[PDB]
Amino acid sequence: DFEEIPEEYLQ
Amino acid sequence: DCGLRPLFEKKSLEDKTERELLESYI
Amino acid sequence: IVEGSDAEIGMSPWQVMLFRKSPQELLCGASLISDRWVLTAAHCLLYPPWDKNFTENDLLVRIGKHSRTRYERNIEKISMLEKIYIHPRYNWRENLDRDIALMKLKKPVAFSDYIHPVCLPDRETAASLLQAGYKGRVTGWGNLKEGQPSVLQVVNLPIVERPVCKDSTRIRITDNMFCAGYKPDEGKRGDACEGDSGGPFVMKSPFNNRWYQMGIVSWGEGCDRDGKYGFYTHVFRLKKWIQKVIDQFG
Ligand SMILES: Cc1ccnc(CNC(=O)Cn2c(C)c[nH+]c(NCC(F)(F)c3cccc[nH+]3)c2=O)c1F
Repeated sequence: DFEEIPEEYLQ
Repeated sequence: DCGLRPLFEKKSLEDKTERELLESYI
Repeated sequence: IVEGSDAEIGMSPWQVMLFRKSPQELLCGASLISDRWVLTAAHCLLYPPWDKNFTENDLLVRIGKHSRTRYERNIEKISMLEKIYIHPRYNWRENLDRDIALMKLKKPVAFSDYIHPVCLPDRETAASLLQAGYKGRVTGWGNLKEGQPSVLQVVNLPIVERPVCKDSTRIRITDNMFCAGYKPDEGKRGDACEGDSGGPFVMKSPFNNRWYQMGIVSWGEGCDRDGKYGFYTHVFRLKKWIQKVIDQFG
């Protein structure tokens, strides 16, 4: 149940 | 500057259970 | 953490969360020792028995957090890994001896009221503080029972005599580990648990008031079981390796 972290980090 | 917490040691405030630690260092 | 309590804001600014990209999930705890380095347990990254073998591009480091699942905007900082270094003699085949690993961040993290590095012990500090009976502190977002906490948990545990550590398990204990926790007749409880691995075991020096990381949450048999104790990687014993990696790779 983790909150979506910014895509700028997942890139 | 390691090991000195901005919100505690730096302002001379203690967290609620650190005394338990120091009390055990007899 | 089992039988712990909610940590206060800024109580463990060196606490780091190892976060898996996909599926997004908490992997382990870790600690900040400089603006560019993070210390954790090697079994968090490599453990063939469970087909675990993560690479730099598989994980993210989240620093300055308090809430386990929320993205703490303007507070926490997320960072990528440039390189991972596991102790060449980490023994995953038998007893997790030398359960330690260093991670170099791609970019330095700026310190703040919630992000600050912990100190590494020197010979003298280790000698005087690492004694049976003396209490240390463990922190993590791991399970509350052998479910999941809302915020970082904390627990203070006493270091236990080596003979007692040895006589509580079948596993071969080495000089690179120490165990901690209360004895069945001491009344109080507490222990680390799944999810807490790689986290820091710290102590506050009564000499200079600084916090030092003496151990890394390594392994245990169950969580908070009577007659059992948690085992931690002996940080000072392996400092020679830590220093080597740091001044040799940046
Ligand atoms: C201190 C502590 C207390 C409770 N749980 C944990 C979580 N740590 C782990 O799960 C690490 N971990 C791993 C990877 C494998 N086997 C574990 N326990 C089982 C065992 F004690 F029999 C053992 C220890 C070392 C090697 C093989 N088997 C263990 O504890 C703790 F780190």
